[PDB]
Amino acid sequence: KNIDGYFKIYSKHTPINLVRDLPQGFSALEPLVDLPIGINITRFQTLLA
Amino acid sequence: DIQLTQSPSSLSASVGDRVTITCRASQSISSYLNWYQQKPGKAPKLLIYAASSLQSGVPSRFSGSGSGTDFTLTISSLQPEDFATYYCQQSYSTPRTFGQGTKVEIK
Amino acid sequence: DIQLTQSPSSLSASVGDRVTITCRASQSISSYLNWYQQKPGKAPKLLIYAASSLQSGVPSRFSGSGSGTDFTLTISSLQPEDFATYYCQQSYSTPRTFGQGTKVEIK
Amino acid sequence: FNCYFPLQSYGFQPTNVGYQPYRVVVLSFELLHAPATVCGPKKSTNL
Amino acid sequence: VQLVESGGGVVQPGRSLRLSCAASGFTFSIYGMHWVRQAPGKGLEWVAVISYDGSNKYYADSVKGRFTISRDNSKNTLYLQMNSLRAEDTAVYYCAKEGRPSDIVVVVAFDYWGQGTLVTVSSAS
Amino acid sequence: VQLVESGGGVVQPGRSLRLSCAASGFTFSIYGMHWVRQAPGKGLEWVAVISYDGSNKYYADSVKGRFTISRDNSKNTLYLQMNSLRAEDTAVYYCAKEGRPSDIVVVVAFDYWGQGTLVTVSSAS
Ligand SMILES: *[C@@H]1O[C@H](CO)[C@@H](O[C@@H]2O[C@H](CO)[C@@H](O)[C@H](O)[C@H]2NC(C)=O)[C@H](O)[C@H]1NC(C)=O
Repeated sequence: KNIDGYFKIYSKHTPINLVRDLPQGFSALEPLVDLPIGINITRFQTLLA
Repeated sequence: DIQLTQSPSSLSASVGDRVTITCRASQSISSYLNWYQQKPGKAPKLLIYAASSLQSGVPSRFSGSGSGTDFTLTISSLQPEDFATYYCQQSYSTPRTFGQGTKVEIK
Repeated sequence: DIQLTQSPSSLSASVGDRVTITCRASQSISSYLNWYQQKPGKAPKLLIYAASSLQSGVPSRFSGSGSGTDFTLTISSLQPEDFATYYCQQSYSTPRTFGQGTKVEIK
Repeated sequence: FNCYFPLQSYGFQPTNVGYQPYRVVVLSFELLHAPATVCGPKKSTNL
Repeated sequence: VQLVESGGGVVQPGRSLRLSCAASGFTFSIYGMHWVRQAPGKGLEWVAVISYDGSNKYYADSVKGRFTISRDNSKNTLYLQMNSLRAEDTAVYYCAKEGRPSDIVVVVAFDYWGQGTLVTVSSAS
Repeated sequence: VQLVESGGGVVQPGRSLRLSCAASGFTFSIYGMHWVRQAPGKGLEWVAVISYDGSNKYYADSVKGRFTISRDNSKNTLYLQMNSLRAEDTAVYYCAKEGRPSDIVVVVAFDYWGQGTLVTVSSAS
């Protein structure tokens, strides 16, 4: 999420066994970093190997 | 003592030329030169103070610049009445001293 | 190809004598001859460039003059180290060319 | 007067003081709607 | 603002003389005052400075011990007591006022000069 | 600034030879570079010039077509390729640099030369 021009990343890694869809579980995500991009972001691309 | 050395000691140039007179201090005084114009037989006239501020009534062609140890007096375009002896002078600490003098003559 | 001719091709003179070497260009270059001094077995040394201005390290006895097509190399007071072959050289246009050389000899 | 290669060279030699080579660093300071990543430190006071 | 100098003349070597600089056109009692001398055909040489109240007095290297600067804020007059005169002290002496042109007051500067008076140290008649 | 030459010697008429001029002590890549020859006992004859970047190339009339100047700005070396050598091409060849006084940048003068290398075109053993 981008707040006040400050680009914020919240992350959480969990092992799962249901490969089909998202599990019915609760996970709490904690902050990684804050960064100053500050633009009219309208798109984002995932990058896959 | 803070020693101020002017260079050149003298120079010849013609009206309309751009001249540059340098005064270098033995130690950094960091804004404290004062530039004067002296004519033979009369007391000097102040030109530039704090090495970069033009004193009232002096033409805008006169300009000084620099801080620390390297300083310059510049006259953009010479006129006949500007041919004279110019002294730098420090005020950073006592005793106050002068440069040895720079004479501007006609070429 | 602009041709440079030096006159005389050689001359005999004594120490202290006033020595004159002339270089004539086929067409006007008007300030662009360069004068060189060469001792046998060693590379030439630039003496005058732009046909009237002295190289740093060259004694003041060496003087250049002339403009257009008529140029002069002059040594005010001939010295023992001035006995050598002297070349004029033009840089106005390409290709660059040399005069034939004037040999200053001992009378 | 045609061309004049602009990159002429200063000749630096002790014989040259108005022409004395001096090494200069220029600082330009600017801030644009971002955290000031440049800061001034403050020392620890004993708690 | 006017600075009238006087006290010059011929003095034999080794005697004494007092120079005067009468101040007018400004509040004298708030400014430092300087003496500046110019040997005949030579450059300017700072001589002596006195604080506004006369409690602080500094002198140049060549005149320590011999020269005494003094002040009279009532008459607005500046004095320079010169003693043990010698041949090298021959110079046109100026009184001068501190002054500062604008707000860069952290410059403390130099300004308007008196007309200068000639002092000749000589045994000639 | 050093200009050390090599590659001279005796060659039978009509064959080819390569002169090399290693430069040091200055920025090689931005200067024009010259060749000048002097046959035994005669005057100085200009040979060839190459631009700083190797694009502009001019030669004397007597060497047009046969002589090729070249440049390697990586090793800071000047070359002159000699082809169809003849008797009149026997000479001592100098490599040299343009050079100027700077203030006067309206001359494009001459300056430091190589020491020179001898090229003798003769079929004698
Ligand atoms: C951010 O960029 C978008 C376009 O990618 C801007 O959306 C346009 O807004 C104008 C109004 O000023 C509309 O006329 C356009 O039709 C919009 N574009 C599209 C594709 O609909 C948006 O205004 C920008 N944000 C800001 C604050 O200027």
